[PDB]
Amino acid sequence: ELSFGARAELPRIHPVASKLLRLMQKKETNLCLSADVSLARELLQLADALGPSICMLKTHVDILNDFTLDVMKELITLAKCHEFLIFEDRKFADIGNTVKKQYEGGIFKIASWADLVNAHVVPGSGVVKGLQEVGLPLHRGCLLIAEMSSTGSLATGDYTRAAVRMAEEHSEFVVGFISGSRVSMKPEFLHLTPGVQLEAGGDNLGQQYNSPQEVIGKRGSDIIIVGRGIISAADRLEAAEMYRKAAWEAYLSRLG
Amino acid sequence: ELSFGARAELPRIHPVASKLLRLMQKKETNLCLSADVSLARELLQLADALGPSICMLKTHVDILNDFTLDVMKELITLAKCHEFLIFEDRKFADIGNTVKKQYEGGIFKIASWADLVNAHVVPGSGVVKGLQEVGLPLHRGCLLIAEMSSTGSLATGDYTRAAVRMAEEHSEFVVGFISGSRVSMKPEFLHLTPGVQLEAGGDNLGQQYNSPQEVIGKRGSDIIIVGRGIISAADRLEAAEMYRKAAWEAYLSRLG
Ligand SMILES: O=C(O)c1cc(=O)[nH]c(=O)n1[C@@H]1O[C@H](COP(=O)(O)O)[C@@H](O)[C@H]1O
Ligand SMILES: O=C(O)c1cc(=O)[nH]c(=O)n1[C@@H]1O[C@H](COP(=O)(O)O)[C@@H](O)[C@H]1O
Repeated sequence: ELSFGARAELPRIHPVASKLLRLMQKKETNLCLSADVSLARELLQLADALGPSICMLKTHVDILNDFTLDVMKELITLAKCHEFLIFEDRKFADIGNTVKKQYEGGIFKIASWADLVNAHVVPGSGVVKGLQEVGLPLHRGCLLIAEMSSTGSLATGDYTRAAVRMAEEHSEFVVGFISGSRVSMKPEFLHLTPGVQLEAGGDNLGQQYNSPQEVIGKRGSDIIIVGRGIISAADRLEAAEMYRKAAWEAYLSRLG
Repeated sequence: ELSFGARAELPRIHPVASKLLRLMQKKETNLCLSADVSLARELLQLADALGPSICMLKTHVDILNDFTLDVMKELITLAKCHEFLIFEDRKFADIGNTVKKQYEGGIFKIASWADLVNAHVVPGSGVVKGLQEVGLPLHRGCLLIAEMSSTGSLATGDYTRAAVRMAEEHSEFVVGFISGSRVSMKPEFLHLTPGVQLEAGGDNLGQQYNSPQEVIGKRGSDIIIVGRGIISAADRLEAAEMYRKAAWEAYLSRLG
């Protein structure tokens, strides 16, 4: 098993994965903030204050009541200043011809500002081929959704294996997974795990939580994605630091 | 087998399904236009000219370069005038807590103008529960994606059966399917089938085509969804009429 810093140098590493792994090692963070807010001002204030604590800020641009491309410009300024990637959690899941347009165009122009996006594998590999036609020229990366945190998820068994094959066959663009665990044995791929809180529980709409120690330490994932565990806390900076320290020590203890 | 007009009166019919089935029978159309354009002016000119020929206009609001809520007000005026449903093909596919916000809020406010949306079933039934908490109060309907037209689709076998169960267990909100065929034996549910052209072929990104006669007549679906077969034609009105007559006759001939 290699450190994040050594994985950043692997022969087959994608440039976006390398950039991420280098700043994870530099900053001692494997925390992705899920910035699940409706106000641009709150998004930017969280990005600025928590930027030093995170390797990545995950957006849902389509829930931002006051989205503009200028808001995204300000988010990029903060991402460059504090050194984190921007991940738009759009979950592309249509035919290749459609997702190419959804990624490049419309009002969001996601590819213009998102380092990373993700896709469901259920439509077959055309979803990746469509995205990669926009994303490769724009030097972007993609994550494939191999496992899901929600109750009744059908992303199990052969489905998860199909996601890993699709990633490993599109390594020029696919840099890793949304998963609950290590699903690829190839260290070039990132594993990002949502459904994370320090305490046991869930929500009223099928979300299930596991701890940073469980998903990084026992299940072998790389990065925790945390929304409400941070966003609903009074002091979001201290909450981010709690999650960062938990995920980082779980990673170190797996390394030995 | 019942006519569209008789299905509109079934005891367990959803009001949105009933409205659709009545206008299908009245207008002799089971064609859904896939309005896959980037200009509001082209969207509205297609909606006005093709409105009489269609039961439904399917949008991808996120590929419109000049989206505003006032464009959607103008589309509703045309939908009311010509009598067709608006279906936003958003393919919700996240945890319930997230999709509720993606459906109601952000820039698009999809639930405010879309009669129908659709969802992938891969996250489990929380995706439907989250949507239905916005959609039920707003008297909307939802389609579940049981089968997909694209090469390598994983929406087969047990996955398709899971989509049908999830629909039949959420009948207060789910009114049917995106599918390639009849997948439910319950006549209250609508089957809408994309991947339709008169000629054999596909696209360069995994789209596969079947004819209206195949999907309505042999495979037992209700509605054809047609994009490029109409949109790329010179005379989009005549193309819509050719698809409408094909789908309608295939429906009549299965009815006997
Ligand atoms: O792609 C994701 O990040 C995602 C996948 C998944 O399996 N589960 C999951 O919860 N998510 C997202 O991660 C975040 C979870 O947030 P919290 O439950 O508030 O921590 C939400 O924004 C979800 O949309
Ligand atoms: O949900 C859909 O309508 C959809 C599902 C599917 O399995 N296949 C599919 O092609 N679609 C959509 O239907 C349209 C097909 O357009 P054409 O290939 O141009 O006729 C596109 O807008 C797709 O996003």
